[PDB]
Amino acid sequence: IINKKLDLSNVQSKCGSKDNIKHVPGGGSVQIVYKPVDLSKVTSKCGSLGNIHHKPGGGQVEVKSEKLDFKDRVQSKIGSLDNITH
Amino acid sequence: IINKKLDLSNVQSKCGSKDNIKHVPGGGSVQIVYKPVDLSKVTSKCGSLGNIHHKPGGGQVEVKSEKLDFKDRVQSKIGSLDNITH
Amino acid sequence: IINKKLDLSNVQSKCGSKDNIKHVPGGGSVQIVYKPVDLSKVTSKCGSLGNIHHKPGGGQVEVKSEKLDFKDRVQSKIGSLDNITH
Repeated sequence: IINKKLDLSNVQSKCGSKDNIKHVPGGGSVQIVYKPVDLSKVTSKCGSLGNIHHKPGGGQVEVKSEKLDFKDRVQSKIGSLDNITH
Repeated sequence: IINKKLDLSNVQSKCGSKDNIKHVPGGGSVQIVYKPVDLSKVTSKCGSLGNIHHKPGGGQVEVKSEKLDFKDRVQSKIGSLDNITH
Repeated sequence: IINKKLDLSNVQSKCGSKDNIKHVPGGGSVQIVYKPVDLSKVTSKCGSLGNIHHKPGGGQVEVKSEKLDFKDRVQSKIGSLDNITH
């Protein structure tokens, strides 16, 4: 037996997975979970008088509330969330 | 037996999966989960007086509320969410 | 048996996973979890009078509240969240 390898790889495995995300407001509330999973391989080669511009966009999340009024009671009653049992 | 490999690969496996995402507001509420799974391989080669511009767009999420009024009670009563049992 | 390898790899495994994220406000509240999982390999080679600009965008999260009024009681009553039992 001869076993020979060159492992020049890039791996993401089970990344960013099985997140349990809950937002349970009375009111007037923001939850942002920003969770991209990105694998980038970039091999720019630039000779002579060339130019390479490598400027791929990122994620933008904008939430704007200009006016927001609650004129009576904001009320949450929670007995539980998300039960598990075995 | 001779086993020979060159592994020059890029892999994402089980990434960004099985997320449990819940939004249960009374009112006037934003949940953003920004979760792209992106694999990019880019091999720009630029000789002489060439130009390469590599500017693919990113994700944009915009939420705008200009005016929002609740003139009476905003009320959530939750006994549970999302039960599991074995 | 001959076993020979070159391991020149990049690995992320089980990273950023199984987060349990809860936001349970009465009102007027922001939760941001900024949790990208990023693997970047960059091999820029620049000869002669070339230029390489490598400027990929990052994540931007902006939350703006310009005006926000609660004119009566903001009230949360929680018996529990997220029970587990064995």
